[PDB]
Amino acid sequence: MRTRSTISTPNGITWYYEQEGTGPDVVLVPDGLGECQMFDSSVSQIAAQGFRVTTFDMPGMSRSAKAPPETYTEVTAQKLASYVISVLDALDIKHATVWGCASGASTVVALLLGYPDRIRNAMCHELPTKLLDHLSNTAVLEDEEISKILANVMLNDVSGGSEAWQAMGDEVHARLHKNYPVWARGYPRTIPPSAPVKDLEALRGKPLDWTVGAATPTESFFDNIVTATKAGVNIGLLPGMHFPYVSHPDVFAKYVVETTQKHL
Amino acid sequence: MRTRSTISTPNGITWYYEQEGTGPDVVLVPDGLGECQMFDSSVSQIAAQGFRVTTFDMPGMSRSAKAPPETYTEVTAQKLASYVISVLDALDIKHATVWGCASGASTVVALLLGYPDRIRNAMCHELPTKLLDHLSNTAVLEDEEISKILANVMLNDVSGGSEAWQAMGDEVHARLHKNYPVWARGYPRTIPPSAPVKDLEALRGKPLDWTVGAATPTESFFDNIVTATKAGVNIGLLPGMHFPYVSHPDVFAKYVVETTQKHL
Ligand SMILES: C[C@H]1CCC[C@H](O)CCC/C=C/c2cc(O)cc(O)c2C(=O)O1
Ligand SMILES: C[C@H]1CCC[C@H](O)CCC/C=C/c2cc(O)cc(O)c2C(=O)O1
Repeated sequence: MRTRSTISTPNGITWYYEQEGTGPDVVLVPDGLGECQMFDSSVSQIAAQGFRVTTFDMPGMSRSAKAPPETYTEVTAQKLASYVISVLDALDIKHATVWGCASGASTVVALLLGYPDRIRNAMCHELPTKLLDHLSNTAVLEDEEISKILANVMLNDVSGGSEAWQAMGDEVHARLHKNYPVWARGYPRTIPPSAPVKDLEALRGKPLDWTVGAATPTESFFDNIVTATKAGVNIGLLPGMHFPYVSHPDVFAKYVVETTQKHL
Repeated sequence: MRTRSTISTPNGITWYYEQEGTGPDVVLVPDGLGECQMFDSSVSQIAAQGFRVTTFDMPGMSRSAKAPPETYTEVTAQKLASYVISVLDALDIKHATVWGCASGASTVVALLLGYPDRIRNAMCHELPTKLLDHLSNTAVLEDEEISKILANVMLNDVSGGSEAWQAMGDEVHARLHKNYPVWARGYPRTIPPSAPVKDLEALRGKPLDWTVGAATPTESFFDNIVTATKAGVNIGLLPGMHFPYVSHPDVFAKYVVETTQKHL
């Protein structure tokens, strides 16, 4: 039985969250678009090994839109990590395995470095380190135009699995539509300079497992592979591209349970 | 004026070779398909910055087909390296910068390690280190069936630049047609286990500059990035995928001259 509910933290945010299972805590942090329906299948799968899976829409996005604008403007890994630690406190999750991709990747590594006693271990996927003008220049377009462009970027380039993407259904895509603009204005300019990955030595030794999409063009996260390898951090691949939990749930959920298990 | 000619070495091979310019020697080693017409524009471009550019069809391929079958069966970075040293001796090129992609990549690093006094510096691009069953399974499969399949792999997947690929013209494609089978039977099984990169400490400090295609799926040479990074070897990207000298001559030639100049 999945809990589907809301909970409020004292930084102004009213979070939509979901939760399934009994066991050590695994937390699935969404990517930029902040939409936790993307995890729905994997939540059940991971929970059926013995875990309590929690996930949530991110502040300003989908059903967690009731939040103050500092929460979704000029966003940074550090800020997102603050927010995630606040919803974790509210749900009395003391010790969590965490996953996160893209801005979620940034967020979990910043969790891992900033709050070592709270994070059993962290899985980051395709952590953004470089600015990226095609994305960034959409911020100053009108809402709606942005939605047309970003919707299309997600669909054709970057799911790694376009059928699966579309199959999320009309509701989810209606929520994403409203999300694109807030993301375009809040994330692409400011997330990458915040990357907590410039201090190689702080990564060394940490319980961190880093991945990239197998199908993703080598240029997109070449830097993740260089950085991880210099820092001794475990790195490898998942199938697809930027959303392994949409395109390849079964392998995604396997990878999460299997990696969590290593750090118990 | 380009020299277009042949020369014979005492290991049975009659090489077709080309050469343009005066200066330090830069040698362009073809990829598996062994066909040096692919360099034609770059040969001129590199030569005009003051170098003597040599290139050649590889043994058993295109216009260097008069060669004994041990030169194109059960091929191997070490073998290919001896062959290229032999055509270098015949042409009295005493010191060369070398470039190579794919099996050429394997060949140039074996040159660099085996013959340090002959190699000013080496540029390797997408070095094969894994077996690869879709390729390998073509070996047992009719000369002309293999040419259909491999011609189509090259066209659609892996030029990185399909218009440029086709524009090489019918002549070169007729030569390639005959080449695909020889390659399929001689290269994919045996080149990768010969990869001279399993000794990281031999790479360290050497004048080696390694690249991968920006557009190439991350999985294809993820390992090249790990290895280079562990060995302190210079690594980065060129545009396109597996043939940057077909798809992006101007930036290829720029990369070759600029890199040669660093070691010059
Ligand atoms: C939403 C997700 C979309 C990935 C597909 C993107 O369209 C493909 C480009 C990858 C960019 C990811 C990204 C960059 C950035 O600076 C900040 C971000 O929050 C993200 C990110 O979360 O990208
Ligand atoms: C011919 C060239 C282009 C084919 C790229 C292929 O379409 C992409 C596969 C990349 C590796 C190719 C390759 C593997 C190998 O074991 C030996 C080789 O000589 C090659 C190689 O030369 O690939």
